[PDB]
Amino acid sequence: VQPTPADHFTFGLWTVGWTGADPFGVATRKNLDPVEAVHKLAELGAYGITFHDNDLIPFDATEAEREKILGDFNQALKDTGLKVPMVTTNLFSHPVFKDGGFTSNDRSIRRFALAKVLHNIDLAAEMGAETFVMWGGREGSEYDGSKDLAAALDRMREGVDTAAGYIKDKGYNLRIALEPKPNEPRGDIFLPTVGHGLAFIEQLEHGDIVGLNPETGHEQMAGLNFTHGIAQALWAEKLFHIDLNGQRGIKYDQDLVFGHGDLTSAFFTVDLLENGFPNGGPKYTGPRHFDYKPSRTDGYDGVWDSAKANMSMYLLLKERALAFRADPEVQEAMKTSGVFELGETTLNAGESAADLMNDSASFAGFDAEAAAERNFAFIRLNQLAIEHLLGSR
Amino acid sequence: VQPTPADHFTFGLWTVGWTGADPFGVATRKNLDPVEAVHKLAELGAYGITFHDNDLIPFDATEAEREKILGDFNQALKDTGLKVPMVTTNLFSHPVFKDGGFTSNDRSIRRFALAKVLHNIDLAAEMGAETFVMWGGREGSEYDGSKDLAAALDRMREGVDTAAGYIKDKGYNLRIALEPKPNEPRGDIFLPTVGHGLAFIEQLEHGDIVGLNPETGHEQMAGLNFTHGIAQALWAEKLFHIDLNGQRGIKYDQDLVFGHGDLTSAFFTVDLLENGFPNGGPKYTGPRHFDYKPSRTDGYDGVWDSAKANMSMYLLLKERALAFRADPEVQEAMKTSGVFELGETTLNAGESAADLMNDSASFAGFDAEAAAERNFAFIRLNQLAIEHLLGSR
Amino acid sequence: VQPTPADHFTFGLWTVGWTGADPFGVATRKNLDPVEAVHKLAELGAYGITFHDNDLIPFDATEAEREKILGDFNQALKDTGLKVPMVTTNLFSHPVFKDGGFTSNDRSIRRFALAKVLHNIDLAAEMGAETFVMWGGREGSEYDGSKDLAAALDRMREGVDTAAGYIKDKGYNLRIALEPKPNEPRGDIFLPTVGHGLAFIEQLEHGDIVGLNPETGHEQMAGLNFTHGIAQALWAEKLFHIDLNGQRGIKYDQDLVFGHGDLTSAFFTVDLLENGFPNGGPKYTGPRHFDYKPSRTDGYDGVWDSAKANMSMYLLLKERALAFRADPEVQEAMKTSGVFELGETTLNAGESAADLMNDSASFAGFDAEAAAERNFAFIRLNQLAIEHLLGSR
Amino acid sequence: VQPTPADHFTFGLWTVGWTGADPFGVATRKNLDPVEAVHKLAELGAYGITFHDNDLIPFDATEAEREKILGDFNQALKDTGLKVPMVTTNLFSHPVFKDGGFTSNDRSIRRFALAKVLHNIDLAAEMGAETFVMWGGREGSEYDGSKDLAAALDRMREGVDTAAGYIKDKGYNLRIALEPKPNEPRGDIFLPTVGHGLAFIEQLEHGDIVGLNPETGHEQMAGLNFTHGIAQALWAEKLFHIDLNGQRGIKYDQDLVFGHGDLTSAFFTVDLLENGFPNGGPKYTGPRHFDYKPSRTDGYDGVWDSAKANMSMYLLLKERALAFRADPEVQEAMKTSGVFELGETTLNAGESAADLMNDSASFAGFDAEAAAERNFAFIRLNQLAIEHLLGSR
Ligand SMILES: O=C(O)[C@H](O)[C@@H](O)[C@H](O)[C@H](O)CO
Ligand SMILES: O=C(O)[C@H](O)[C@@H](O)[C@H](O)[C@H](O)CO
Ligand SMILES: O=C(O)[C@H](O)[C@@H](O)[C@H](O)[C@H](O)CO
Ligand SMILES: O=C(O)[C@H](O)[C@@H](O)[C@H](O)[C@H](O)CO
Ligand SMILES: [Mn+2]
Ligand SMILES: [Mn+2]
Ligand SMILES: [Mn+2]
Ligand SMILES: [Mn+2]
Ligand SMILES: [Mn+2]
Ligand SMILES: [Mn+2]
Ligand SMILES: [Mn+2]
Ligand SMILES: [Mn+2]
Repeated sequence: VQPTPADHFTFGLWTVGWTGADPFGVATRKNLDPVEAVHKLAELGAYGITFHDNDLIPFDATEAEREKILGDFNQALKDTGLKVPMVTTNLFSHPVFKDGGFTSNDRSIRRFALAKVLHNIDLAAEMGAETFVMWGGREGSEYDGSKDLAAALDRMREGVDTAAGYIKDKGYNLRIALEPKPNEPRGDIFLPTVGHGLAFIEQLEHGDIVGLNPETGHEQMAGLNFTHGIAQALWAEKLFHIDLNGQRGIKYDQDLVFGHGDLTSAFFTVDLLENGFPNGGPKYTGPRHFDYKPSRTDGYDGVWDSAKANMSMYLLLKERALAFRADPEVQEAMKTSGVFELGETTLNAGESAADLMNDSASFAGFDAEAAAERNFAFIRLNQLAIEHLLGSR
Repeated sequence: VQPTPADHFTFGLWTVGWTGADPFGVATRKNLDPVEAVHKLAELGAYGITFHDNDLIPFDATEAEREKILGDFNQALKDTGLKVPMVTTNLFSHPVFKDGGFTSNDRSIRRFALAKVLHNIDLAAEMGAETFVMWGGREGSEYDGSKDLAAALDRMREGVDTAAGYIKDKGYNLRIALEPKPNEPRGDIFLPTVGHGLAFIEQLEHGDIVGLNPETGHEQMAGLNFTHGIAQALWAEKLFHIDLNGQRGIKYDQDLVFGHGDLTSAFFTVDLLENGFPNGGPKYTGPRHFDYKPSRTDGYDGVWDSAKANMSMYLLLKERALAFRADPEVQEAMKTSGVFELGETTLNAGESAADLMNDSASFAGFDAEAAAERNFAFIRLNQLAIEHLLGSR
Repeated sequence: VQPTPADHFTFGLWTVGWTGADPFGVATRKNLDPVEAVHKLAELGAYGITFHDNDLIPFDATEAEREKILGDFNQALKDTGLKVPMVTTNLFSHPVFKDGGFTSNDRSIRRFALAKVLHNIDLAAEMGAETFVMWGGREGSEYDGSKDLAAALDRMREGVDTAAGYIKDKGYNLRIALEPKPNEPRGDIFLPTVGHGLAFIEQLEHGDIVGLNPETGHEQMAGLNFTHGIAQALWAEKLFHIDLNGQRGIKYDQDLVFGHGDLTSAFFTVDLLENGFPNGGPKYTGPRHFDYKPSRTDGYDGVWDSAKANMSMYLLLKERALAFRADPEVQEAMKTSGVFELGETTLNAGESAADLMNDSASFAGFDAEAAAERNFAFIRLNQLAIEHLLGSR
Repeated sequence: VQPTPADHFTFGLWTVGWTGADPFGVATRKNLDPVEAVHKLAELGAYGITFHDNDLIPFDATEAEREKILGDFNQALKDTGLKVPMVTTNLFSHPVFKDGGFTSNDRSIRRFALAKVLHNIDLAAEMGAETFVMWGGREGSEYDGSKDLAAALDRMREGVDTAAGYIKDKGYNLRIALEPKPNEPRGDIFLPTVGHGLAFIEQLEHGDIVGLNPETGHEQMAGLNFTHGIAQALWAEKLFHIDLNGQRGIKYDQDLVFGHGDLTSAFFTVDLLENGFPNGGPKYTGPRHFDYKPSRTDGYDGVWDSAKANMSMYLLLKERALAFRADPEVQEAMKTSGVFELGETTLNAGESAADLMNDSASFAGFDAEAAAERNFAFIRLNQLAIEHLLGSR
């Protein structure tokens, strides 16, 4: 292992700072000081730290307290060299956000959420963040008639497009990244998966600077294939940031360390981030952000153990995935299975729809029964990936 | 109840024609003749019938057999007055489609699937169908390294855009509707949910004539809110057709009658189709297609019972949903909950992002603690919908 | 439908007292005085109230304080007539319980947990409770090597049999009801479904006074049929108590009002509680207790509304379920479908295994193809159930 | 890793013989001769073979035919040395079984089903099988009013105890293993998880020779922890047989190769089969049987590859799991985390309930806040497990 700043491992302040309060209990750990957080993270090899406004500045802080807090925060960063690649806003914890921020049924709450976002964009720019994340955790319902579903999407669009136009207007060097989640805390959250968030961006006025922030556990809560979903985000040129962690099944958001959930899927997620596609195409080159929470049963030694473990897991997987694609038995297994063949266009250069209809050999004279005998050998190809993952090859 | 042709209830030939073979067993019923199917459906009050190419014409039929089959098929339609509003292609049952049609790793299978589609578009136009459905049931994988994920999306786009351009080229009065499904028969299917299919259409060249065909059970297999998902399809002006049925949970595709799954959700799905949105907006005005399968434990009297039951359920729900929105106690409950308030824009006419930042009353001077006391009364609003559904109000 | 004490509607103090704090936010409501809870519940028609030791008496309460609180609560009960049918222990909120109470890895903690339970049994006995519920919420793990799994079950048995032995020794009229939950707060909880609960009971020294307390949402969190699960509990004569609420899918514990989740499943649970089994069998006669949470979006008028909605939902489903079984049309459908034939023993009186194998009629000359023609008509029977539920009959 | 008969790897004839037909398509492979299956499995290192009556002898086979087939199969076994450790009955493919075998609503069908089982017990006894498996796949319903649920369990008990009584009367060395499945082919299956299976067993007249046959994918279809479920079965001494395969989430039964689904859960099941419980306890000693299906995409080279992959996966996980527990670092972590402390009884020898309540140290003066400071370090122990699994240690 041994991580270093060129690995681009970023951690949020609320991950290691998570004190243990869940739905059935109180915090099991003492609050973590943010200057301490910076120092410890930089000592482990992180490249940067991210935060929610209220993670650093209390909802209630006076103007004087904000500047005291920020001064110490900026010095620590200076002292350590940590960057601040992403900033986000808390629009879910205070009781006023109980029906949402942007899609709140109450118009005056909608304005208060939008103004909270606009000011946070100014702090984002001041920190040097390149990405502004939006997780609409209270946007949704428990009951289907609680909302006008079309109106709720117009209210999401107005917030996002107002914030985008403000970036554009001030010339900040920022992009917005929406973060999908199917449920929790709302029974149903608007833009529940990667797909829904991607579709939504194409209806915006300022869509050009809006992309996604997929999170491993979140798509797994709908039982979806995380690698498939980020592949589609990537393919669309919309993969602006990523949140890595672990989930074991369809249940509450667990936020385990990356690799302590669905292991095989974590492997293939690292193969796509690191290696990209077999035939060539787009590559994700942003930071590798860890959005997890250290288990409440463990003390502060577990908090720092857990932060090291995110980084170890990703470097271990990376290693096995570089060996796997490099392996000449794998390259030949891939060629047998048609992996490279999928990269050839279906139509010949210049062929038209009529052309192919009239080509006797692709339809009228085609031997469907003989084409069906092909052994794709997908099981053998899967067996080679796992043996590479078990460090057996 | 009593359905009639202006209700626009359509049924596929494979629904009532489904003989009972599942994964653990053989058919429990005798094949159903398609001319018989037409006659029985028209006697029950259906408006039209849909089919998959191989539902009517065997994979193997000679040219002479196709014309014999079609002649009897067109006469029956003539004799009864049934329309053929949608046509689809089978790209999943024959062994050649074991890795897909359009995204098959084998290039020669990809061409054979595209040519099967092109010819089926010609038959679609000849029948008077307005919608051409695409369900990519074998497009996917069991193993994550079986495919180049970016290449698979380029191969889906080439098929869909070739077929779209062919419609455009021939001037057919047809639209393509993609049908999402998360898994089954593939471990992971490409375009698994409504969101993924919507996003995918915005990357097409001929996107303008491509929309969706959501199916109740399919989004429920990812645990998603069906009403939320069709609302987003509707909002985007992409809801071209719909498949109605029932699913009880995350498991194999059940295809129960509409209303024999998640009942409350079926109610709200009928409220959106029939009533549209509380504040006004788009409306779905196409056919109400039933994609279900009569339970294998029941005989042919159950097949026709089951077909009547789809229609009864939808008319019963429609009735309760018209009474519910008409109810002045509901209208007032809605007004209390902020349902109409969500329709007001957040920003005042002419207000800019800077304006709102500088409005002291929406941020600096806002009383967050007092705005948080609002009783949204969503529980009471839900209680009134259910009492309307139980026929208690 | 107006509930009367006769109905046996019970509520926990923690249900209407839930303040609204979840994993992503703070409480939206002020604390509820217990005296008020009791008077309010008495005015809505409740039969009784239930609590957890610490819902009433704080963890750190001095003796003078405990005494005061108890005097206020017993006063309230005397004034209103409410019964206290069940009492339970909080073995999950204090940080000491982060790895469980009975199955904590630390033995000193296991001893405290058990001491905490014994004292609470004393109190339960003084309040006149007939049921003692155990919900082991922190018993389990996030990771598979965290526990010696055979030892976790011995530890569980030790605590549960010590509690049972103490009851018996003291002569208290109390029975223990175990409550399953598959996950949350722990990634995996021991004794996760009704089945595991019932199995464990059979390995107990004192299993005769140990039974189950199934909760609607908890079985639905694993996707199981709640009506099937309570029928196995009844069939084993082990249905001691029941917790009713609603759950809309596989996700975090929603604790919605009973009937506000899966509606048809609620219909059929009410039928089973009220009508018993179609061929006869045991019947459940305890409290109809609701363990739900008033959505956090709602203010105090919402709290009493939701409390009320639980009892109306139940009464409304009861009216329909009684009508359903009293309908002649329904009885005829049940007979046709073989619902009373299931009650006839397969063998003849004094017919042995050998006698049957040798009966030629049942095996060797049985006409399987003819027997397979039966039209069970399950679809039509389900249609009739739903038409009774929608009150269209 | 090369399997030897010593390993006890068993395979069903139906596993490598699966032809590829699913609900959406026809078979992609030709039928497998049983003689060949036996010789092929013998050359890969299998210990034994298993079958369903009709996998071998067709439903309609004449006596001369049955005799031939049996002569060919016994020849093969004599030639290769394969054992036949388990035999089962097909009570699900023929249309007669559309509502179940033992719990069919039709009594004539219940009698046939039971006759079919008795005859198969005879055969199982002649083949030298030690285990008789029952998988009640059609036992259940799609709709909640289809069954009298108490009567369904009496019917189940009647069949299972008749089969058990017959074994005992005939003096056969056979034990019955019940196999749970939550859904598919039926919407809801009776005895859906290990827990329900174990519970039912305790109501049986002859439960002493009746145990369980859990299948990896089946418990994962309800989202349960397979390793936790088999540990309860072991703890009750009721783990008679096991079926290994892989499942990637809550969906249709995938029947993937063991290790090709949830990898860490497979690691920890292998640890439990091989290392037993950390503090000691019962150990499983039967066959390691694989009930999977070679993906239908793959031709016959894929079939033998997949058969082989099952035994390599298992051997590879075994090597890692043995190394994991033998590591000193791991043993130290286990001790710290309190894995051996769980094995110490909570009470002291001859310490009663009263003695404990009165012990001041355990209750009244227990320092809960100090006890809560323990760092269980479960994260670090899980990290060590995964590093042994990836072979980076
Ligand atoms: O605990 C929290 O603060 C949230 O879970 C976040 O981690 C969100 O998932 C989102 O990434 C940023 O708001
Ligand atoms: O059984 C089938 O023929 C399929 O399940 C269809 O019903 C698809 O869902 C799709 O709508 C049309 O191909
Ligand atoms: O909210 C709570 O305090 C708990 O969730 C309980 O309600 C459990 O569900 C159990 O029924 C009683 O401990
Ligand atoms: O494919 C099959 O024939 C069945 O699914 C079986 O394999 C069951 O899973 C059970 O283990 C044996 O009846
Ligand atoms: Mn998360
Ligand atoms: Mn996140
Ligand atoms: Mn379907
Ligand atoms: Mn469909
Ligand atoms: Mn609950
Ligand atoms: Mn409960
Ligand atoms: Mn299986
Ligand atoms: Mn099996």
